[PDB]
Amino acid sequence: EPEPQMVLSPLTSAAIFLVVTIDSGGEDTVRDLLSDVASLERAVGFRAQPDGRLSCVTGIGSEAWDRLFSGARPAGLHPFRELDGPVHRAVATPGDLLFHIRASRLDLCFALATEIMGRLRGAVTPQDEVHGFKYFDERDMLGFVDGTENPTGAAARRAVLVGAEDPAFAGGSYAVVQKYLHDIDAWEGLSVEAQERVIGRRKMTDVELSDDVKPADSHVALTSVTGPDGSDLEILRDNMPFGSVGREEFGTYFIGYARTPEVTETMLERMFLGTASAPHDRILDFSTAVTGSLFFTPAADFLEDL
Amino acid sequence: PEPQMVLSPLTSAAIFLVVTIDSGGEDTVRDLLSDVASLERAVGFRAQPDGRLSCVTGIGSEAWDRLFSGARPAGLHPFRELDGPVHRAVATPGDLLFHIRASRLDLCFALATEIMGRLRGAVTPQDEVHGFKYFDERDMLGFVDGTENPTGAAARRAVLVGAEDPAFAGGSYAVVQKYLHDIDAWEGLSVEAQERVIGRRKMTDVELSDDVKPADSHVALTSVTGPDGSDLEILRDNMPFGSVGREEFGTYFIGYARTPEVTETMLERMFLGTASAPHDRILDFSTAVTGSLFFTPAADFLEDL
Amino acid sequence: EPEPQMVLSPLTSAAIFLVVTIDSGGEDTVRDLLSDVASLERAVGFRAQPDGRLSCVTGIGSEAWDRLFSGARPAGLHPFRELDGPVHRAVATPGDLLFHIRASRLDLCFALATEIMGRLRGAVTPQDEVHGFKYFDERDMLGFVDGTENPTGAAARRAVLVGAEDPAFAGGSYAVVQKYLHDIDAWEGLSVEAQERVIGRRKMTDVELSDDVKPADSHVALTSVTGPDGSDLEILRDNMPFGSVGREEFGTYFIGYARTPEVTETMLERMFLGTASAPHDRILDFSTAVTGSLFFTPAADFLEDL
Amino acid sequence: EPEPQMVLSPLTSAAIFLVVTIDSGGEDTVRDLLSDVASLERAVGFRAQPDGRLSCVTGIGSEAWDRLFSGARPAGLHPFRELDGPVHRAVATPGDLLFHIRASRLDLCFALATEIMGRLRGAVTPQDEVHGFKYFDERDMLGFVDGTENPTGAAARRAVLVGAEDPAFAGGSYAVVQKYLHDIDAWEGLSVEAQERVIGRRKMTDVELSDDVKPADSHVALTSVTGPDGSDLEILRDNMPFGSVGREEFGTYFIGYARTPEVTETMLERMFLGTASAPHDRILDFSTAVTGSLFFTPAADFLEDL
Amino acid sequence: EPEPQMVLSPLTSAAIFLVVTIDSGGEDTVRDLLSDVASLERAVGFRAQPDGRLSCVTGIGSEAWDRLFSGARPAGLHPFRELDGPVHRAVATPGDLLFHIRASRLDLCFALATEIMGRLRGAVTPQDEVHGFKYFDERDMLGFVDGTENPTGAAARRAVLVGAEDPAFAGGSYAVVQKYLHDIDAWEGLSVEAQERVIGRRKMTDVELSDDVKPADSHVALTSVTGPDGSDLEILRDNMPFGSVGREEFGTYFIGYARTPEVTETMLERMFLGTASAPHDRILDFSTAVTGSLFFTPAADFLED
Amino acid sequence: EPEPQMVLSPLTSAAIFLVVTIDSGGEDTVRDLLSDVASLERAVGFRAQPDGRLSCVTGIGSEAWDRLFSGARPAGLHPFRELDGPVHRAVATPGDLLFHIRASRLDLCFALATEIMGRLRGAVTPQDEVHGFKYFDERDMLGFVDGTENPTGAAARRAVLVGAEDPAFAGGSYAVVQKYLHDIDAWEGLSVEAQERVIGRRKMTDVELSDDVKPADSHVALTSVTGPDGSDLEILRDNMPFGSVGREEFGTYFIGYARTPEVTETMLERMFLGTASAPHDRILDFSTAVTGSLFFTPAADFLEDL
Ligand code: HEM
Ligand code: HEM
Ligand code: HEM
Ligand code: HEM
Repeated sequence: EPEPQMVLSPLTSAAIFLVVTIDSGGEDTVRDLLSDVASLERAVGFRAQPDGRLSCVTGIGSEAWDRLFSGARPAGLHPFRELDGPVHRAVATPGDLLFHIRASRLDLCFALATEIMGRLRGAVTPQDEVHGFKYFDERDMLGFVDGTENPTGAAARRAVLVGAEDPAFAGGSYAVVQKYLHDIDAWEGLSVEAQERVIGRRKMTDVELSDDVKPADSHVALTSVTGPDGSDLEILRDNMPFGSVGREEFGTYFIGYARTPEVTETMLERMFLGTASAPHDRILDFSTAVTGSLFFTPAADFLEDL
Repeated sequence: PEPQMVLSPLTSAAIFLVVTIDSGGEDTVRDLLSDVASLERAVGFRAQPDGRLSCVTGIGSEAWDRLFSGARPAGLHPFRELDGPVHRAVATPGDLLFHIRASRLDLCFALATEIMGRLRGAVTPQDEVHGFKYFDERDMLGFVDGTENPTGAAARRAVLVGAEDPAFAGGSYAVVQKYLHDIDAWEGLSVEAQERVIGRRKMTDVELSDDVKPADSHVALTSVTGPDGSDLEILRDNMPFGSVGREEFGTYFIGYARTPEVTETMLERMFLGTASAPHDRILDFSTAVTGSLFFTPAADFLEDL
Repeated sequence: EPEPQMVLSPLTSAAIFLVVTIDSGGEDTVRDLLSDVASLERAVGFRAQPDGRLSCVTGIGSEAWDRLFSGARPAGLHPFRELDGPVHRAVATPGDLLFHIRASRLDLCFALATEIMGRLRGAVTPQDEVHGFKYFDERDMLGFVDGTENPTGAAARRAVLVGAEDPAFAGGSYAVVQKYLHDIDAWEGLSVEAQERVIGRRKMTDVELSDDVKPADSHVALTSVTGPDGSDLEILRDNMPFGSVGREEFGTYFIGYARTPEVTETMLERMFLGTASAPHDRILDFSTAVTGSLFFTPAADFLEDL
Repeated sequence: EPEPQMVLSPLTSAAIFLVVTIDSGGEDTVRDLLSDVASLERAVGFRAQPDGRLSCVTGIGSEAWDRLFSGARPAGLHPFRELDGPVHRAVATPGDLLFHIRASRLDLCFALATEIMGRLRGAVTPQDEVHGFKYFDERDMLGFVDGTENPTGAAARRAVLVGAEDPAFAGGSYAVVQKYLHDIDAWEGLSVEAQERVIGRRKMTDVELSDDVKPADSHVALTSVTGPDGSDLEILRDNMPFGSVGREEFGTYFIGYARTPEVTETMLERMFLGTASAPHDRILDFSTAVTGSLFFTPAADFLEDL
Repeated sequence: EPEPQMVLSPLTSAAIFLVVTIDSGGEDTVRDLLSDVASLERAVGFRAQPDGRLSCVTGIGSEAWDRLFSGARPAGLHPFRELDGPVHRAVATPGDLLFHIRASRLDLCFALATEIMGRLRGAVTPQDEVHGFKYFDERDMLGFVDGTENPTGAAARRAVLVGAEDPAFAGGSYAVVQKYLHDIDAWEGLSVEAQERVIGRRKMTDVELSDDVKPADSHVALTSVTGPDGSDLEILRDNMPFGSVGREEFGTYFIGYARTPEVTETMLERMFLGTASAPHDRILDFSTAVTGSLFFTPAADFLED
Repeated sequence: EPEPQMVLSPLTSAAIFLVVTIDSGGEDTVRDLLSDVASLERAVGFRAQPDGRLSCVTGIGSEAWDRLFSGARPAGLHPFRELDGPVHRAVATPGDLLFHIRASRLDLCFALATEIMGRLRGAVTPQDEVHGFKYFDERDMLGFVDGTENPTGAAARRAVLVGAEDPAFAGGSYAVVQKYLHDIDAWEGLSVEAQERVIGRRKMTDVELSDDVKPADSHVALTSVTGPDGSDLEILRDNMPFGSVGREEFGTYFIGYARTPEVTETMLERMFLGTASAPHDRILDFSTAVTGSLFFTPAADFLEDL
């Protein structure tokens, strides 16, 4: 049977990330909205077809889940696990609801955000609002190509969607968000050769540096994990730059979907806390996490039925 | 004598950047103005011909006197505060304006980054607004915005300084105002009422006929005719912006004209009223929180320092 | 599955509706054309790909079915039922074949229509020919967004395609057509608030009116029907405006596909005859039906092989 | 230079030609519409920028000019001159006003036509209404590329716009329209080689046949006219196919702009009456003119001031 | 189980065909490249999305297969069979690897070909390099629409991909290539009506000639085969024109994918050797084959190891 | 004005450069072709509008000019000047005619080249044929953005077109071509910082290096010349990469247009021979010229009239 949310969206060039908390007594207003969210996507999005590609993914946090539903909980659902590393600190910030809104135009995102928060004023409190845009040729603020090794098609369905291991909630996924702020001054002080040492790929051509040469504290080194299974462990990311030139804010908004947060959380450990042969991900010497939240993004039919 | 890209094509994205010049920044600023033309190309060229990146640089009255000596543009002065019976148009600080436009936001942002990069230390940001086209050229009130702007030769004649101030021919006078709307209240009106506020039909964007159109409608108060009986026109490129988190919904107003007298007449009519109208009804749902006037020189004036 | 005809087309912006009757002796010429119709679709369409999105769906009436084939009939196939209501009359007009031709450009529709009518010169008599065009924001002639609540993906497959319940004809569907003409003068006499009360959605933003404000005689009210389960019964529509400014004709050409006509026919009863709560669909006070025909659109396999 | 109407439109893929006559007493209503016509173009067309390319060219006939205006007449303006040839007849049909409406989508045309006829209902009577569409590679109904040898840029400005030779009306132009209906059955009976002989260019590649192979009764031969000047005389054409497959109507709607009708009228004489070396244009053996009108399309400034 | 290579690519307008042989001792350098070829496709292609539509399909010859791997062989894999017909000769030329590289722009093909040949310098020897371009309305060098009756969606999956009949290599396909050169002078000597008799469809409208009037020596006649069960036998083609104006070379590069080569090879026998009804395909009277090679294009997983 | 050839073309992604010499007795066949070349451009190109952007610019060498025409010669027309530098050599190769064919798709270039070489079979001998392609972000074979500082609009008119100084040939221009091959192995051996020192701009962001830090042997340094007039001397370039991976050929085809060749030739002297402060342009340490030819590209009117 079950239809999931538009987690596997195509490439989109605009996004709004909205994270909010439920005030006391808001729970009823929110449950009403969750049943209608699908129909607002269509109201706003239908008229702009087919260029629009407007998609909203709604996610719910661990404490918010217990306030909203009783019954079963998704297996992997918990608050974000703060990581207090030797050097770098992955923080945990409040967040009950996520709207990850994507389209080919910002206005569509904004229109949907308007209608959603319109129904929710009274009942929630905004914690974070980010307007994200694609930079050139799928590049991020650091000037590297961002998204290349994401899984596609069949391999994406397999790495992202809950299946038979938690059959109650098949079609759902686990999203982790974290807002990063970069130290561009520092970063642009590096030679390109040295930047490529940090990331693990070539800047201009976006080719992976060979085993012969790729540092073990490079980002691509530390985020490549193999299972016990011997097969690679993959997640799906849709990192979006944001910023303001006035307030020297240059950002990467990280969002990572996985069929189980164990995967996402492992990559994070390796980045913040280190391996045997690496102190921490070099990327963090130019990037500070200022948020961190985890959510479960149910199947679409789950929300329909409220 | 070639002008700045004041007559840009339709673009879907913009950054408005307004700064003041710190004491001793005058030198760093003069350097940037000479190079601004060439940064436009650097950033923009590789995205052609979709890109449509354009930057227009404008200079305030007080800043002009700090940066150059010699003759001044005839019309250049600080934005005039309007203390109306009900509505007040404020004046906010602003030495430099960058009006950056393109078909993608990232192009605007990359140019804004490179400009503010050369000015970090010399200036202090007063205002930064990221604007976007809503839908089918609608604004935050739901009406089509731009329809009666002049085009081609009529725009050339309405926006560019000519023989009347020959020293500065190719320049223009930009007025900016950030407006915030009380959407709460606006969506409280029927559509028929909203049309009476604006002066056009919402969905079809046809003018209301002169026999039904109120004298306090926005379109009424912003149609001015001269002594010679011909229309007095400006060029606008209003951009919506906002934040749903802080229930901020806005229209960023920018209006270019060959003399500020024109732009300023429309404003007086809006804030202070006519015989037959207390004030523009659009202000009962829109608050001005900025106001600055700039002169946007011919391009050769900037190149040559 | 069997491969079905292109009933699930994307959004296309142009269409030709061609309805014909079969003359005496034309049976043979028609059978030949049905076998080749698939391959004419490709001839005409292939060189314009993928911008083109040319699709033709062919359907066959009740009486024509018996002239053309022997063997089983589709379970639901019958003449359109005239509905003689208190006020409004849904009429039944003759039609043996339907060609529902759709593309992103009118000329492609016209080239294929030319080739089809070219092979049927002698054999048939045209009853109806409409050239339709989508308004630029998916609006119809009344000014409302038209198609918003159509099913997509798996839900559409389930709503429109014959399955196991008549396994002989799996992949087929049941198309109902009606040409409507509108009294625009009257319609533009209403406030927008009133027009929204007729339709049941907001004009500009295309959001459903809330359950507590939506009239029982609104179009959206009378066309939402619930099944045995209490789950919604859906059809797939691709209404197209048409008209002529010279002869003050402004129209909406209605076409609805469903896996069984009982569904489409229920919606019609509710619209024309009324419920306890509602005299008739208020949309009919501004729209007159001047045609009405029912067709079965077979699986594509069924045409290929005879 | 004074501002002209949008005669020099880019390539556009849709059009509506509307021809009407002014009933008596209607002259006031028509003067009103002419002043506002410019601003209706923008009302409808603004919101669709920049894809829209909506443009309306308004033209006025000889008799209607005298009923409508104040003072002096455009030099070249007169009723269309019937041409009673040995074989073929170029007929003259009634027509006081022309709206030549063009865009990249048919709906935009229709919207503007609606708004225009809205202001005129009562005051005029429709004579002819054609909905035209380009084939996908600039082909006409005969299957040949159509538009190739039109002038561009400076050469077009010079060959179309009235200048100092009639300085009251500089910026205007002279349009000739004629609706043609083709005999497709006949035409498709020819070999391609023979079709090429009729037109004077190659069907597939659209290359001009070499000087010693191109018949003198070919269309391209008879419509190439040299001045006293020794230089070529040029017009600007935007021929649009139209038709109905039901009613076996296949058409080409001819519209031709020139700075003086002398040029257009010369091509017509050559076509219908013959030269020294040719009876008549072979294309007319497959094409019947069923209308014919001439109009003057003033400068835009002229219309604004009424 | 398996993800296949991008054999079912969308319509693309540019291609590079690259055919090489493996030098002695190159086996190792080649094996490394095959494991990484997937990830080079993404490197080069990702930043061009979604316009780019860059795809590479890699295939391996019969003799090369035995050099590179031990273990099972694909059931159908063998050297291209020469066909010495009464009149026309289908030749067999050397070729160990195939890269069938496709995109919307030529430069993307070229950047990937650069990266591939970069890792293979020293290990291989180029046999053939062709830069192809589709004409703007899907026509080929003879002026006819080329691709029309290719299978799509599920029917293509069924016609092209190895399934349960050799489950070891499911997801694979069999590619046959032939470079053809045309005698354009001769071809353009025909009336269109005659050309249609060679091909079996209408030139301009691309409609099949009716069964009664279509010659049995037309190209479409000889390449329609039915199986024993009476359902039609299909392949997937992506013919690309190429040439050089300077050296009067005008060509069609033929590539055909099928779930077994028996199918492709049958069509060839009919073309070169004839049926009862037909001496040979008339298209060969204007087209000469100057290459001929057969490859197995494995499932993508098989390369990743 | 007179109309010039399409020297000021928009951005195009594909090109064919064809250079030929005229055989004994070819002069007549060539004169015929030149009169028709404008009209072949339109034949081939018109049906592909507006995406096509097909343009062909035809140029004629010094010795060829005297075979083909008598009467005046263009002031600046002469054989390409060999420059035998201390280190690097700018060579002269033969060329009577140049066809500089540009469009958005290669096939359009090829179709026009085919039609042209078709009419010249027998009469000419090909000296060079190059199929060029722009990389997707306007980069060239060295990885840098190429075209940035080319003049546009009115400043280009002023830099490229012969005017009043040789009024007989106003509308013409002077094209110089050179085929370059690069030693990519060597080039990719540099750090990016070093490559930027060769070119004079930033690789990634395409920003000029500041006057304080830009080497005097950088390419941008040596090719900025100022006139007697005090203002900069500009040319118009449309460099195109080409190559073959089989024969390890990676190339840049150089073409430069100017209103007089003295401008183009000065830049070349500076590149190959050096200044006081520079031995030679560093770009030549990675690029070898293997052709060199100079042509005059006449006004379009000049060709039409033969
Ligand atoms: C500042 C935050 C980040 C930035 C700017 C960033 C940027 C990038 C870049 C440039 C790449 C290389 C291109 C690609 O393969 O997509 C990459 C790869 C990757 N990133 Fe990140 N990243 C960030 C954070 C994260 C985080 C927090 C995670 C995981 C929790 C993550 C997981 C991955 C993975 C798995 C890969 C691919 C591994 C493979 O080569 O097989 N990234 N990221
Ligand atoms: C406060 C937010 C504003 C909004 C949302 C707004 C919106 C609009 C709209 C919808 C129109 C009709 C469509 C069009 O002609 O563009 C319009 C017309 C106009 N507006 Fe505004 N406007 C604003 C502020 C201003 C200001 C401050 C000025 C001048 C100082 C101005 C000057 C004009 C002019 C000159 C016209 C056209 C008059 C004509 O139709 O002949 N607007 N505006
Ligand atoms: C049924 C009506 C017509 C059809 C189907 C038609 C079709 C064509 C075609 C295929 C061409 C060649 C391609 C081109 O240059 O556009 C052409 C050229 C032309 N037609 Fe027509 N045409 C028609 C009527 C007319 C009429 C009524 C006129 C003038 C009164 C006209 C004037 C021309 C001119 C001037 C040319 C090009 C001259 C040159 O090649 O230098 N056509 N027409
Ligand atoms: C050999 C291969 C060549 C390559 C790869 C090449 C590449 C470039 C690049 C990357 C730029 C900087 C961006 C730009 O402004 O376009 C440039 C600028 C330029 N090149 Fe070249 N070029 C080559 C040969 C030549 C030759 C032979 C000439 C002149 C004969 C020339 C004249 C210029 C000029 C005049 C400029 C810009 C001057 C200014 O910045 O004010 N180039 N070229």
